[PDB]
Amino acid sequence: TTNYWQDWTDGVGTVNASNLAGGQYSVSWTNCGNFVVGKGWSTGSPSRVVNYNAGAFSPNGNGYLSLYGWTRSPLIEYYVVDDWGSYRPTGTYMGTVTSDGGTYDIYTATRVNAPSIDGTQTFTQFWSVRQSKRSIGTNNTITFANHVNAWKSHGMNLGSSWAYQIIATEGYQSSGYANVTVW
Repeated sequence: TTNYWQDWTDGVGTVNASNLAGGQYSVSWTNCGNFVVGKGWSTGSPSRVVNYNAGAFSPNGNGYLSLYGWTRSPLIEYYVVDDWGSYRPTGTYMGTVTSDGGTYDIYTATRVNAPSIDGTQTFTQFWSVRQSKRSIGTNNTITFANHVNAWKSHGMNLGSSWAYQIIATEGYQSSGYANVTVW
């Protein structure tokens, strides 16, 4: 089961997040800045099989629902995006990976002197973004090892030092409503 609860916001606008029982959380937001809220594990693993059921995911504007986490050395922010609102995230195309019923475009991107888990840093993002939005309200699996191994094939090697790893609701200058259970 999950061991970790993440409730990060940049403080802009209103973001209310609830650490519910077990692997369940909710978040409502109105005119946010940036936030990342979710449940998962304080130490990520490249072979974790993650399951979730989003009882609701209704961004009004830009929001993502993703497997999400960080590694250090090097500093990498990574995503497996299953759902999004008005904006599909993209970067530099590297290939695709097919896993758990979805086909995902793989992207890289550099973030230069940008906010990170260590303040202002230059770091890299590894993205798997589903080509279509996954169904909401269903029990959904993310077999993360498939993404890790697809990324490796394109030289997107994750750092050796693992930080947290969560199914995350992320908003950018938007409003919305999400309720998600993770296991």
